[PDB]
Amino acid sequence: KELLKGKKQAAVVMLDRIFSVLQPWSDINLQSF
Repeated sequence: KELLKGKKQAAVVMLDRIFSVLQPWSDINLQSF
């Protein structure tokens, strides 16, 4: 269950990372998203 919680934490850090990718608004940024 601890590995699942670590996977969830890595998932939400990855989601925050791709939200930081979409922080500047451009076509290349959304294509990379």
